[PDB]
Amino acid sequence: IVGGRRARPHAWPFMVSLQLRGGHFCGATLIAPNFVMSAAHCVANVNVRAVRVVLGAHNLSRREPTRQVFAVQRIFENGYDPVNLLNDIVILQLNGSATINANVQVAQLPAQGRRLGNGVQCLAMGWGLLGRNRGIASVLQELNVTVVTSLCRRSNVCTLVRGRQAGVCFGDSGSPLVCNGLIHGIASFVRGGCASGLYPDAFAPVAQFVNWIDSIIQ
Ligand SMILES: *[C@@H]1O[C@H](CO[C@@H]2O[C@@H](C)[C@@H](O)[C@@H](O)[C@@H]2O)[C@@H](O[C@@H]2O[C@H](CO)[C@@H](O)[C@H](O)[C@H]2NC(C)=O)[C@H](O)[C@H]1NC(C)=O
Repeated sequence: IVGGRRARPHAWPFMVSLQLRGGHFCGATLIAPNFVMSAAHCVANVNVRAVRVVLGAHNLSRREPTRQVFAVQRIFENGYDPVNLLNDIVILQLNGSATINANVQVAQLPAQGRRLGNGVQCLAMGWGLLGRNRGIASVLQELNVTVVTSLCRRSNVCTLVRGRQAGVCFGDSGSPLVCNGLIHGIASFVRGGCASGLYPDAFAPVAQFVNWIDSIIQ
């Protein structure tokens, strides 16, 4: 997240950090006790058994007894196309079920086919780079964004921060876009580099996949 702010500790208890070699590299969302939802490009070419799924985190730079750490046991995709970044969504089956407490909870999702209009106020978040060569974020970041259709495909939900250069950046892939309490997006791609002020950020449109998601998780 470039141009955002620290989230309050555990303000988004569904927020998930995907990790390799002990380092964060993608976000995800908890959609059931034993399932997380991320971008398909995040796990396309990784050792799935080497990934660790970290729930309940806030400062990746510390030790937090609030964390619950899981492995991945099975992958579910839905026609992902890496050339054009279509259907950029995956479901991760965990090696167990999380404990729902203050700092770990299941997110709410929209109805199948729901499509957001221009100007809807949303919130992006993640542990990705802060921009300006400040490096990767330590504490979870959040950013106020607006839904836009200009320079966006109908196969995405895109967002933009009007008037300044801010947006998602490297490491935010897979993170949720929250609009009115529901998860409508999964971070998929930027254009013109991060925080360009020229192109909106593009999210996989969760609403288009809710029937498929249910069929995985009940
Ligand atoms: C679910 O997975 C977690 C993650 O640990 C990794 O994946 C496991 C399959 C196993 O290979 C671990 O050793 C891997 O590091 C498991 O958490 C680990 O559990 C062991 C034994 O209790 C413990 O010594 C490690 O410190 C734990 N690692 C972390 C990062 O917490 C967990 O036990 C698995 N649960 C089930 C039911 O399989």
